Amino acid sequence: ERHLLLIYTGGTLGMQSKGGVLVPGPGLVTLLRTLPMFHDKEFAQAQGLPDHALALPPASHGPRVLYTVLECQPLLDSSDMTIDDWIRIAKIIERHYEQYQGFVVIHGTDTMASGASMLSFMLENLHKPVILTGAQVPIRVLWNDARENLLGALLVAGQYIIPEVCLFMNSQLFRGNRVTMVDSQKFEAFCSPNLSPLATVGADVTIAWDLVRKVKWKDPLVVHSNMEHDVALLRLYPGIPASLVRAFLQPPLKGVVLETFGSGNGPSKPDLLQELRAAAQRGLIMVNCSQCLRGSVTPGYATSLAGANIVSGLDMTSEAALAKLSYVLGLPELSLERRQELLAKDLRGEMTLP
Amino acid sequence: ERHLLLIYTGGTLGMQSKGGVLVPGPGLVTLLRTLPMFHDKEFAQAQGLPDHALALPPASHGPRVLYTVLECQPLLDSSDMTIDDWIRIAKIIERHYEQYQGFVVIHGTDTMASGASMLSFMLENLHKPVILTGAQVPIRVLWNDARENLLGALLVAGQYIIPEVCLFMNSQLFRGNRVTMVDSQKFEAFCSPNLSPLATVGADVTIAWDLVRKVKWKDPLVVHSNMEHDVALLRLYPGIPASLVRAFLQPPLKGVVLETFGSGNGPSKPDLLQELRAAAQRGLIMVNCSQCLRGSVTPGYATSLAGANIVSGLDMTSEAALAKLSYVLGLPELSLERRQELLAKDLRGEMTLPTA
Amino acid sequence: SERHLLLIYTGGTLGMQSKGGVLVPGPGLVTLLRTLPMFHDKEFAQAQGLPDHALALPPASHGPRVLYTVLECQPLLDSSDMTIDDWIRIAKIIERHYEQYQGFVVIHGTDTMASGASMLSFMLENLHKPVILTGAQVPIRVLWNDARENLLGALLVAGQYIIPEVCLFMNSQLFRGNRVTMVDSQKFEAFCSPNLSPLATVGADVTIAWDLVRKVKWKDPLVVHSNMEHDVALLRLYPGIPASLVRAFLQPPLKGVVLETFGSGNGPSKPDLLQELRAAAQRGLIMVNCSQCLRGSVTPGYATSLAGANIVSGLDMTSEAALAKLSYVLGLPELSLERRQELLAKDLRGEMTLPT
Amino acid sequence: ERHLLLIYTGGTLGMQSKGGVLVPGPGLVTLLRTLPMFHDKEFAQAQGLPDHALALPPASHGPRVLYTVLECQPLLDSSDMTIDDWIRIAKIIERHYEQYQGFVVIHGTDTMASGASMLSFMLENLHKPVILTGAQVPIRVLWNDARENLLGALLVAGQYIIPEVCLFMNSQLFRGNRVTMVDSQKFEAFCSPNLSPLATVGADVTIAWDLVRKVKWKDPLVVHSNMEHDVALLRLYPGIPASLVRAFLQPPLKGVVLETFGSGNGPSKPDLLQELRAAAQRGLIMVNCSQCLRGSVTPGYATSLAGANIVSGLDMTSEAALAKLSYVLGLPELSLERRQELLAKDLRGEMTLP
Ligand SMILES: NC(=O)C[C@H](N)C(=O)O
Ligand SMILES: NC(=O)C[C@H](N)C(=O)O
Ligand SMILES: NC(=O)C[C@H](N)C(=O)O
Ligand SMILES: NC(=O)C[C@H](N)C(=O)O
Repeated sequence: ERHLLLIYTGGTLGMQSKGGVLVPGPGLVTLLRTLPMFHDKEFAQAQGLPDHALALPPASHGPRVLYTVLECQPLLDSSDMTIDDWIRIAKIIERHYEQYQGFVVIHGTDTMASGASMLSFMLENLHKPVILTGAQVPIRVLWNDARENLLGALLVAGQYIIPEVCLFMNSQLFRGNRVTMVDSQKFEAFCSPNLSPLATVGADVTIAWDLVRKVKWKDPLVVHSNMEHDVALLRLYPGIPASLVRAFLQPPLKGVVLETFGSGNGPSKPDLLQELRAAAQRGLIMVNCSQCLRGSVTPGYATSLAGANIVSGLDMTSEAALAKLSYVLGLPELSLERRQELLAKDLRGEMTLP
Repeated sequence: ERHLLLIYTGGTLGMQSKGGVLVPGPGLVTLLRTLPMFHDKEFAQAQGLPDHALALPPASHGPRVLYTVLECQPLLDSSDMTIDDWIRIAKIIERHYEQYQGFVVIHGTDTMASGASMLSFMLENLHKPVILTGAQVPIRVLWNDARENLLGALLVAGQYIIPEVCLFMNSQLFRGNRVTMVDSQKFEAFCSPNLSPLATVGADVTIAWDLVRKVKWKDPLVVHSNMEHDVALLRLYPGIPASLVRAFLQPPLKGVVLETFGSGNGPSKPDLLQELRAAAQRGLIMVNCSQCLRGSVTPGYATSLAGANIVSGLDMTSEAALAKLSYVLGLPELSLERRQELLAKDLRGEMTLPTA
Repeated sequence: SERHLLLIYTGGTLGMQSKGGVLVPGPGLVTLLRTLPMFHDKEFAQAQGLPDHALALPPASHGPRVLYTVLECQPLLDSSDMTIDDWIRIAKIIERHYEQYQGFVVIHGTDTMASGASMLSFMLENLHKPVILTGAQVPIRVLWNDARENLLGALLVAGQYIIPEVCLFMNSQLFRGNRVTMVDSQKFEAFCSPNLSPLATVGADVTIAWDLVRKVKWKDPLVVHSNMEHDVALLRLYPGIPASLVRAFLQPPLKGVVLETFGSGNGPSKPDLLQELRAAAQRGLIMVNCSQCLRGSVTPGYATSLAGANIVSGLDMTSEAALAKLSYVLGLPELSLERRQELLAKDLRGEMTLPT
Repeated sequence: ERHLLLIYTGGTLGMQSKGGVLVPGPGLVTLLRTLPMFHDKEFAQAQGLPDHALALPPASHGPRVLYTVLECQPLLDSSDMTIDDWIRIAKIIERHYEQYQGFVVIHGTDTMASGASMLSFMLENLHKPVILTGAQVPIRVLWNDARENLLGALLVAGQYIIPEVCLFMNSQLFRGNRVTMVDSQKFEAFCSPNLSPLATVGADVTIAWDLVRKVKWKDPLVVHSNMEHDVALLRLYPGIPASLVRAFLQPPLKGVVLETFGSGNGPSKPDLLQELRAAAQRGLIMVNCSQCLRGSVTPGYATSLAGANIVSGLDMTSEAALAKLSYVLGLPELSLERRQELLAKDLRGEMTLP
């Protein structure tokens, strides 16, 4: 047997109608009991299992998967989620780390990529799978993507030792800190633009073991609650005025991700550059990410954004750059130089160096 | 014969190295003369053509294509381009509209999509092709995408009557107000996420005539120099504080595109909503666009951003929403309600209205 | 407001079981489906005291309630053992019960699914109701599968929409049956419609391409063609293929052949090979030229293009469709060879796009 | 400096109109001289180079590339090409192997994949790049894919040590024995369904060095002219009769690739199986390949084709299986069992083992 904790945070996967809009819906365990694909009643009574614990039917070979549903309260649309919510989740995983062989987190799609990236950083030396999943259509609606997304997540966590925060949707397993949402209606909602999926499910299950990270058995799990809140994201647009940037970068901001044009460029007008420079003197750290979905930030142009306190984000997603910025700035007693060096390193598989 | 104007604004297609970085490079016409694929010397002398005018070799069928190079000054990296630059370009097209059968604009990739969208709006009732093109690698570098991108743009403008601001790159013609940049290194740099290409070039040329807009022969070209400058784009991120939004939306801002999560949603925390409401009372107009590349903004959630002075952008790119916002706000003597109604309408093929 | 469907279970991996360490066809489908809430609403069934043969889907978002009856063919087959006769039997089942039901779903193996869809497309002349083929890469009895959602989707499409075509539903896509081919032997996205958009897509909502879906011909009755010519074949060219091997392949009693050719529709121009094609034509054989390429059309243009006596271009047809069309046309009674060739060159069921 | 041989065999890249159809067109070197992108006149006179030898302009970094055009005669539409033509090409490469650092072969698209795969096998222990290229539109037609396809091939051969028979088209370098033609009109005409490209050209050049084969500097080049001609390809279709298969497999055929359904299956009707068995007793070797573009042949069904003298082709393209069959059967003095063992091995990067 293998034992999993299913953490239900909210999201469309479990929503219900009310006032003609979808809102978070409680009572997930109650529903799941009634579904044979999610709970084997015969086996449960045959082992007289507890009322909190469900049991997946069997695969021919390999371990039986059991899981316990922890329903957060209140449940949230992922658009209302913040760093504090993700810290709460990490702490749940920390509290119960020893009792369970893996974790599945049901989450809304709207900020799924931010959440996956954040947990990726907070959960240092992670040894077990943490699989985020969600859906475009609620599980209570007959034609949905929820059933197979939830089952796949449970089967991955239950059967494979992939020590990473992942996202499972639409028969693909992605590295969590590598994904971003590309489609607001279709079931293929997420893309991992700069890295293959860690796994694919079809007639058989193909895992890219060459990419999956190695379990560091010696080192214990260190959960970082010390994530810096005063970080932001700022997207450049043509003609963006210096005075607006000045305002954006005022104290108490400590870090910012600048989403720039193309290979990592912005306007070279001096008043703008002066503000970035002024912000650096105040001790602000800036990460340069491209607005483009695919490719890497690279120097080469007179418009390339480089300089004091600007670290290139290379091929990072913006969700990952923001989380990494939150993580690095939250570490105690480091110099600015050191912090910049940590930002330029691949810390959780989120960044490919040249 | 068909006559085109080639407007060279800058961009990597024509850049040179200096101090180990790429910068804008002048002297394009001088280079193009020396390249047989871009200038047929034999034919030029046989017709004793002017020194400013180049001539493509014969294509398979149809008319011979001649073109004139207008090299803007100063040439720009597209990251330094603004509304005023795009207005200058529209005015060049206006000045010479009657002398030429079509236009090609060489432009940097960095803000290409913004430029295409802006010109799309400024050039009301356009009857001729305006094809933007660019490259990831300069034409002076041997291994490049510049040669074939420039040639294709000239051949499309020269041979087909597509009355739209388009982007031609990597054997695809896209509707200008429908594109966005998706790859910062690869030659397939742009995507039209919510509309097929207008055309594809291969062994033969396939055009989607069912999508191409109709020439309005009766109506004259109206160029809009009256584009509102005080518009911005603001991307939401989780936990974005109300105080930062307050600062962003201070006067003199008149319009903003909010890039929101998923199907068009944001945080429902009251202090944030309060600021959007306060901005509306100051008369600000807000367009809701999705951060997602593909799909549409749609209501359905308690977190859907809708309300006073918020217009849904449906499936618009953010580049298009920003340009449309600049256009609509620049029109004289309209009420806020009228302006909102215009934003919710498909004005240049940039927006698809939902089905029933 | 109820709609009634017939679910015809022919075999295929969707319903297979292990035996001797290999998958083989598994009976007892209705017994399984009863126990699954997503496939049978027990509460509603007792509330209407329904028959034991008839299952009932839960309520979908809108529209009619869907009821269906399972007909389990015997013997059940791996689709690799299926032939024209099996597909004729299926067509006849649909004929027998045509009046009692509003639509049809056929569970079928993937191995020859495309051939089966194309064949039924031709046999069912003037079809007025949906016939949706579906299958799976993993059996429904195996926990982690594509079977559950593929079967449900097929039932919901047939049950809710009037698409009068033989279709294939897999992996949230509805394809025109005579337009598909199998591209992936392991992944759930197993089929592609290379030269036509899907007829429909399922997501948060259902998008149908009504401007492609064929029109119901309510005047004309259903005519089922049992008269399908069995002596037809498919022959794939490979470089250096010798004339003597082709001679042997095309011996009587063969009446028709699909030649899968290179590129835009080309083959070796060596005379001994051309002589055999010509000899076959004199014996009265008909030949259809299809490209080995997945995407594109057969077109003339090269000295190696295969054209001539009794060779009809297949344009953009799949080879599964060309073979079925060849079987259909050759089975029609009392037509000249010239007439038969004219019919092959026409789009008879939406399988072929004519040039302009 | 680096020196390349450009072998022009024919194909649309160099065709001309005549009688309203395209046919092979001579005089390539004459055309190339007049194009600055393909020949630097200033530099040539500055080094008073020979009349047979062209010189590319300077690329960004590295060596200057010079090349010599060898125009085969007669030139061919690739639909007329056979094993003998490919042997002639291999022999050209063998004759001049020491004088040149790499090779480019201009070839028609129609049988490009068969040609690439054949040369891949004939050129044992190859140490230098051999890059096939072609086009959908002739180079003499103004709007074409020929110019950039030919240049890219020269630049790859000229600048990188990739010791494989490759195909360069549309800014992608593919392993030759891994490609097949998927589009008869579009410039993206070829696909490598079961293997990433070896390289991609964009703003910079990305090579997948983890996939590129290693130069075997100890071992000399062995060219195999001994390629078995009596091999064929047979595609199954539903209901294919046993009597037609009987006829197909008659002597003197020595080997066949059976293109089967799905994961590698065919009809189980006994009269058909009997003929495969009869062919095996005559000593015929059979390779099972899938008709599907993507995936692998695998057992699992009662309809799986396995047995006496049937070797699984796993994820091989059919072009590659046919060439491998031609190669293995041409080797002198091996037992049937040995031959089968060689077929089941990855000999040139054409097959992925489980
Ligand atoms: N499909 C979803 O989950 C969207 C939802 N608004 C959420 O993120 O909570
Ligand atoms: N590829 C390019 O053109 C990038 C350049 N920085 C520009 O936009 O001008
Ligand atoms: N997945 C499948 O259905 C393949 C099976 N051999 C069949 O065609 O019946
Ligand atoms: N485009 C091409 O090269 C096709 C031509 N028929 C050939 O194979 O020679």
